[PDB]
Amino acid sequence: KHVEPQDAISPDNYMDMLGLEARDRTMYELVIYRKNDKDKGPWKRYDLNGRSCYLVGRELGHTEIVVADIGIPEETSSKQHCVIQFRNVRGILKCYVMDLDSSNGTCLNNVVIPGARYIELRSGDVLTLSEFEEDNDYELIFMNV
Ligand SMILES: [Cl-]
Ligand SMILES: [Mg+2]
Repeated sequence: KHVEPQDAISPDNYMDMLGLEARDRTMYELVIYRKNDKDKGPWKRYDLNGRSCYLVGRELGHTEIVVADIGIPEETSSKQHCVIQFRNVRGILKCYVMDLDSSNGTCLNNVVIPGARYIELRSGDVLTLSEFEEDNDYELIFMNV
């Protein structure tokens, strides 16, 4: 199971220490598009401000055991697929993705990332939960706002 770094911090706690009103702080979201009807707009938005880490993985609703905090209906995604991890990096809040040695891989902006390695996320970045785009019905967009 995933063990958080010593400098893990939630965006809420970080931004609160800095004494920031809504308009003066950065907030974080995972925007989920269901590809087949993305013209209708985002299917869901997951708030990423309250925890220092979020486990992404399979949750179909098709009995199913769910471990992930962010459950995506991807048939070929793993139950524990990847983690979104916030870190207070020498005083600067940064966010990383790490693939948890998933079966099919995690793609960041169409690049399969190396397994078990934090890779920095930037606003607008697109995650998909397989190295095979053909198999992905969803795309997950990391947003800073
Ligand atoms: Cl590599
Ligand atoms: Mg959930």
